[PDB]
Amino acid sequence: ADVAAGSNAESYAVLCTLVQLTKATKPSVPKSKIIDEVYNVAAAIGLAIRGDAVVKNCIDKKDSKYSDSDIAKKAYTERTWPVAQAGAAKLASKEKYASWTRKYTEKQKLKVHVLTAAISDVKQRADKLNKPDKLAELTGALSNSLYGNGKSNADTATLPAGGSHISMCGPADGTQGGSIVGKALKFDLICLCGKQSADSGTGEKACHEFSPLPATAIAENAAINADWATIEQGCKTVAGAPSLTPESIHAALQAFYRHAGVPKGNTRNRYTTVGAPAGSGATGCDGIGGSNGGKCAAYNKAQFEAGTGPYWATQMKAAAETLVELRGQEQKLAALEAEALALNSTLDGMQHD
Amino acid sequence: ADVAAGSNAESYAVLCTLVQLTKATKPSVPKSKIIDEVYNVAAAIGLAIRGDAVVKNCIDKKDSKYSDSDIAKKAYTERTWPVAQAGAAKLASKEKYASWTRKYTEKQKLKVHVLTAAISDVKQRADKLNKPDKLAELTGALSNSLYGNGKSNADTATLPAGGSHISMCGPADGTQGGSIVGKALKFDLICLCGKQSADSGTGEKACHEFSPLPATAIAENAAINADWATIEQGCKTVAGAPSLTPESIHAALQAFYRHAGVPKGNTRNRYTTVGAPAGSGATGCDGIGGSNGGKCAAYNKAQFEAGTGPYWATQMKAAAETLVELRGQEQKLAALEAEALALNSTLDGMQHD
Amino acid sequence: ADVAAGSNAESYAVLCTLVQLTKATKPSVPKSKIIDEVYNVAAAIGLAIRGDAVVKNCIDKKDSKYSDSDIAKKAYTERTWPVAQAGAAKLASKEKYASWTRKYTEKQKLKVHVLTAAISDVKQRADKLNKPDKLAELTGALSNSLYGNGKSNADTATLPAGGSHISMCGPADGTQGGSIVGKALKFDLICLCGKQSADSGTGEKACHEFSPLPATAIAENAAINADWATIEQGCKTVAGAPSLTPESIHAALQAFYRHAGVPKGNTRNRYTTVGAPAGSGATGCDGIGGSNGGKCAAYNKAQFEAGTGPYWATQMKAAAETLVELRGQEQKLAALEAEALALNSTLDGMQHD
Ligand SMILES: *[C@@H]1O[C@H](CO)[C@@H](O[C@@H]2O[C@H](CO)[C@@H](O)[C@H](O)[C@H]2NC(C)=O)[C@H](O)[C@H]1NC(C)=O
Ligand SMILES: *[C@@H]1O[C@H](CO)[C@@H](O[C@@H]2O[C@H](CO)[C@@H](O)[C@H](O)[C@H]2NC(C)=O)[C@H](O)[C@H]1NC(C)=O
Ligand SMILES: *[C@@H]1O[C@H](CO)[C@@H](O[C@@H]2O[C@H](CO)[C@@H](O)[C@H](O)[C@H]2NC(C)=O)[C@H](O)[C@H]1NC(C)=O
Ligand SMILES: [Br-]
Ligand SMILES: [Br-]
Ligand SMILES: [Br-]
Ligand SMILES: [Br-]
Ligand SMILES: [Br-]
Ligand SMILES: [Br-]
Ligand SMILES: [Br-]
Ligand SMILES: [Br-]
Ligand SMILES: [Br-]
Ligand SMILES: [Br-]
Ligand SMILES: [Br-]
Ligand SMILES: [Br-]
Ligand SMILES: [Br-]
Ligand SMILES: [Br-]
Ligand SMILES: [Br-]
Ligand SMILES: [Br-]
Ligand SMILES: [Br-]
Ligand SMILES: [Br-]
Repeated sequence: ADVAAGSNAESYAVLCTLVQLTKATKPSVPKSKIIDEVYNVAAAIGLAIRGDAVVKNCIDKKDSKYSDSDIAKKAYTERTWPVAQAGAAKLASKEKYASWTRKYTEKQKLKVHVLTAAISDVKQRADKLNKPDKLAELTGALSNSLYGNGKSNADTATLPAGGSHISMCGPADGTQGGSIVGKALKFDLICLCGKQSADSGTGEKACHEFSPLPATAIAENAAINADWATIEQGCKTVAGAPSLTPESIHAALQAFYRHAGVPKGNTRNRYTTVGAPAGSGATGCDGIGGSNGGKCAAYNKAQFEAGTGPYWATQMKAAAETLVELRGQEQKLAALEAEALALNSTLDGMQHD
Repeated sequence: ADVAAGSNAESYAVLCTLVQLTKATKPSVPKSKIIDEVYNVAAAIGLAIRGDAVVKNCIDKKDSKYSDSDIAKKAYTERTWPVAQAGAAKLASKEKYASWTRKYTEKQKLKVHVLTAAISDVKQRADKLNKPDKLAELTGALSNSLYGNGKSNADTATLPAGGSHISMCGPADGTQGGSIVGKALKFDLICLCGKQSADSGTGEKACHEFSPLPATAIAENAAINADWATIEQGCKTVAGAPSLTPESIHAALQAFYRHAGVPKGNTRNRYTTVGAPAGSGATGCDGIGGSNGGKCAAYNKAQFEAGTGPYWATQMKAAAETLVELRGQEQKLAALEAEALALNSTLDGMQHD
Repeated sequence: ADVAAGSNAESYAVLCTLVQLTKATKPSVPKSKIIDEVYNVAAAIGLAIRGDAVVKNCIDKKDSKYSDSDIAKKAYTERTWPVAQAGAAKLASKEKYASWTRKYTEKQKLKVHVLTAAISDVKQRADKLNKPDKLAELTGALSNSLYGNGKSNADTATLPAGGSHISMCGPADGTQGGSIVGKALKFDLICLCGKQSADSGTGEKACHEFSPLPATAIAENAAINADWATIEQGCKTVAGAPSLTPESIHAALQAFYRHAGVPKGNTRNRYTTVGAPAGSGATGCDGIGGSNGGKCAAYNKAQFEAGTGPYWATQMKAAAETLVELRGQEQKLAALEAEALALNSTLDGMQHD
């Protein structure tokens, strides 16, 4: 018999909070205008003191790449050529560097270049903070959570060949886990909310009063992307619009853990499972109501207890840690700005001696 | 008929977590004693090297405001006069600046003032971190959450003219939202827990075993502040004392979203609603039990799905972001201290040459 | 009669989230290799300029503790002797300090030592960040949460002398709290899940389908550590593996507050209680089903409302604040690195003059 309409609604809301987290507005990567501006000033000062010949040549060739008549090749390498290019751009714009464009000892020039090289190191370290790019890692963790690692919606359009509804969503063994469950939120929600082959208009509303109803029977090789579209679009109705924050992610995961973790079935023998086992649950998650099966999605008990499953919980935890790191990036940039400005002030004073 | 005692208790606890967050102990604004002390030392050093005449005059006039016989007007402006005032306070206390009070070149004095001006810039930036004041923004977001933006308890003492219990708390249309719901936690809880005009001792306990019972029938122009006092005072009994943290706020919001989001009514057609629709809910949230109305409070489904309602969820999210920013302020001050101390050390060494 | 199997399962999961938080992987203490390396370079530079005699002696005695023929005792004190030791280790390894090992004025040497002393201060402040050690405070808060402050599993092996199941777990007064409840998660879970003296195979499964069943009747002086082992080992099955984060802790506490806070009993008169009061609850938490007692654990209503109980909630909040502080430590170290590197660069340039 069809499972009852609304019988999986609580489970739907719990997983839908996690889905909605993948749709939430993302943060921006912190940036430091101060570090750029200090770097450009130090570049210009460091070039200015090398003499009219290197200055003229560097400006002449500022659009060129480092790759013998050019005197700039003796003062700069491919490594430091971006410095000269930045410095040439300022000195081809300035009267502000007039003090630097006076005369200095070889030693004075040495000490000045210690400071300009140090400022260039700050800029380099500022750039390394987001190598690799943490916004792209965030996006990838969230996409992985929905579809599986490295997968997209289009890659995950069909269920595997050769399994049954039970083997895929929840075996007779109440600790083993469905073969497609705990890999991706999309497949968990297909098991939880999808049409069972004998459903007749009611079981397709186990999770929600969907319109249109899920129409493709969950079975081997089933093409499920239209039903997934309908299922995932309802998540905002039942879980709203939580913010993309580490706070939200860990709150949603602990709710999921307790919701799946309470044992189910009329003998409390269906472990780490969402949805509603019917009767004892002993048949497994067959999608059918009225006997001992049920429309449910079962996780692997041992992975769940160890914190190694579901795989999307690990991706959601990585997303959370990336959000913490992006917050941290802003403070690390502030620290780098403190070093740059201290150096920039010391260098400013040296224009005298 | 009266709705059943306790029939809204779960909804009451969920909203009461958010109420209790507005009563929680607030954080303090981070402060930097180091930056103040470095600023005062640099102020004193910067004044000391300008000569006995400017020093004497600045100390003479340290209590005056910048607004021709005073020689300090040539060495300072209204902008930098606070520097002289800070410096005069130290030099009118010290033998510690004896080294600075020796003789220096015009150039040495120039370079010293580059460093003292840089330290003054650090102090200025330290002060700008809390302009605008983030504790006041926090307080305002929390107050806005309870009463509506810019409103107080006294401003929100009466329900609007011209509406019914249904129009205010939850219309017949199960997606539209009550006209006073989703504006302020106070009015949500008045709809959820308030007396319906025909209640007889039981419906007034829908949310909680209140003593005294809510006594003012929820209807147009109703004066509800005594009932609000009773309702809000019970929140600690059912939601305890969560800490005011961004973690707590986002955890409370995701719980609310799922709690409101599960569809209600015996045909699952009452969307984004808290409390308990009676029967089908089709009558709307009339506060009455036994038929198809119910004592409930309905949010606007489309705003809820978009994350633009309830309006107090947006204020609570702003409160959370302000708490994150106040944490961040402490680290930004540490960075500013690093710049100040580096400069202060460099300046210390210059007392020699 | 035995309480029903599974009748406390929801309460078990809620408390088990907090238990699992104490078993989660801990963070590491942030460290700064940059600050160590800058400190060692400044130590070596600061020693190098003091002359061949102090250099030779310091290296000679680098393994000794500060405690008259040694010339290093005139250049260093017990306070700064670690500096000399660090500096001697470098100068006994280097040709890198060749520039420093040239000739300098007394003034030049003064100014150099201002910078080396400032770098030593950075290192000292870096070390003070984790004095006291925040990882040990974290560990202690989590252990305190489980067992009570300063207690271990072995210290808490037996229930107190002279009380009854009711007096220990939940008195007749539905606001007073059990005498052993709200002190430690371990004793809360013993009250919630332990065997009542007349249980016959079913009541021992109130919380979970334990194997082996809890076997020791909860009564005065009861030796409960074997039953605690079984009870706590099931927590991973029902609450999974939440990460040890401030986000997780505050999310788990707000869930607990609402779960305990909803009033219970058939007249809604059992306040701030977990588990399932039977009938009215008026008998108290006797562990017995079928009448008006029940297998429950009651907190003190007034402490709960004030946020001063349960005592393990305060410890969990301290754990959360320590985790926030350990995150903050990493950013504070970044700031300290900014000061060190700015100073290190300025000192580098002085090798010229
Ligand atoms: C970095 O130091 C430079 C000085 O080299 C600062 O830029 C001077 O600041 C004064 C402000 O009164 C102006 O008169 C000059 O025109 C500025 N430019 C130059 C090239 O000297 C600069 O403000 C410092 N900070 C940053 C972020 O670059
Ligand atoms: C800022 O630098 C000043 C030096 O200008 C430091 O204050 C000297 O420190 C020594 C400590 O041995 C004392 O003998 C002097 O009396 C101090 N005062 C002065 C005016 O020189 C100060 O510690 C540094 N840090 C801060 C926060 O001001
Ligand atoms: C601190 O400053 C020192 C300089 O005193 C830096 O160490 C020199 O850096 C150059 C790199 O081109 C090498 O040729 C030298 O051998 C380095 N060593 C010394 C002793 O001068 C060092 O990199 C700076 N940073 C830290 C963290 O120490
Ligand atoms: Br149905
Ligand atoms: Br986005
Ligand atoms: Br350069
Ligand atoms: Br790279
Ligand atoms: Br089974
Ligand atoms: Br799994
Ligand atoms: Br009733
Ligand atoms: Br306060
Ligand atoms: Br000044
Ligand atoms: Br301002
Ligand atoms: Br309806
Ligand atoms: Br709304
Ligand atoms: Br039973
Ligand atoms: Br560990
Ligand atoms: Br030294
Ligand atoms: Br210490
Ligand atoms: Br009672
Ligand atoms: Br307590």
